[PDB]
Amino acid sequence: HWGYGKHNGPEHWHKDFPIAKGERQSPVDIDTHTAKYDPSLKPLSVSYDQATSLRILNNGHAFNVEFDDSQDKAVLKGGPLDGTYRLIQFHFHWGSLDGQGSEHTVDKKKYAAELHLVHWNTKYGDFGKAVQQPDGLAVLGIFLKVGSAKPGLQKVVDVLDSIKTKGKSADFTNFDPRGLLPESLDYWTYPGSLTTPPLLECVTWIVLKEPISVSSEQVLKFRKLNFNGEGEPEELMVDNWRPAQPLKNRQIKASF
Ligand SMILES: NS(=O)(=O)c1ccc(S(=O)(=O)NCc2cccs2)s1
Ligand SMILES: [Hg+2]
Ligand SMILES: [Zn+2]
Repeated sequence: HWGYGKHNGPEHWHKDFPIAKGERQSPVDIDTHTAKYDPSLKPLSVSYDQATSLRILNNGHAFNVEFDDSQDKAVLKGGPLDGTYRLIQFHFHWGSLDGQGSEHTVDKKKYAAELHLVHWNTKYGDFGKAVQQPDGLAVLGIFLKVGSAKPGLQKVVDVLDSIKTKGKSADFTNFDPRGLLPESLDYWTYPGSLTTPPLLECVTWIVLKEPISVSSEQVLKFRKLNFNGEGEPEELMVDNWRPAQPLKNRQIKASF
């Protein structure tokens, strides 16, 4: 079924998921000169103080680090949001070369990878009811550029050998997601969708202005991962990013 190759990659997704062609799809190009600075946007409140990670899993499209979301332990509030959104997981999208890999672009510039911290609106009781709502999800997106090592990222990089193929998981407790944040929390925000099937239009995107840098050896490890399951022919998990979609009647507000 879907994936990222020539035969099953994003330009075919519309045949099984018609909403691919919809009105509020992500990612988009952020044109900085056309973004509306909006001084009513409150500051973001990221409270990742009591976050509990549980495991890391290769799901055949990316690796995800899952968090215990049965209590308000790691939450996002403020900014463009109303209500509290709980952290349930984070994943990355990366490229086969350092000059591509982000999903969102800034003035058409692509970064090496993009981190998504996925949150769901607690108003709706669980993630499953939240993906049935226009304001059910908030994804915090962070660009990664190649440069110095991000020390807080190393823990994730060392375990990737344990989960090389589709379906494997490892326990991954006590990981603190605060080590992945930039100094500045300035952002752009617009309404969009998930960037992989089912491509539901449930998401308030918050894309941070400031990138974090990781070294080439760190993003290099991402590329050694596999799309295939164990014992199937190896396909390297590289280029698992969707192309920018038409913004069509949406405006990107900027907090700066
Ligand atoms: N790239 S992204 O951040 O926009 C995401 C892609 C998929 C995401 S999900 O795993 O949280 N939901 C996928 C679903 C699972 C069950 C019902 S929909 S978040
Ligand atoms: Hg929705
Ligand atoms: Zn994503």
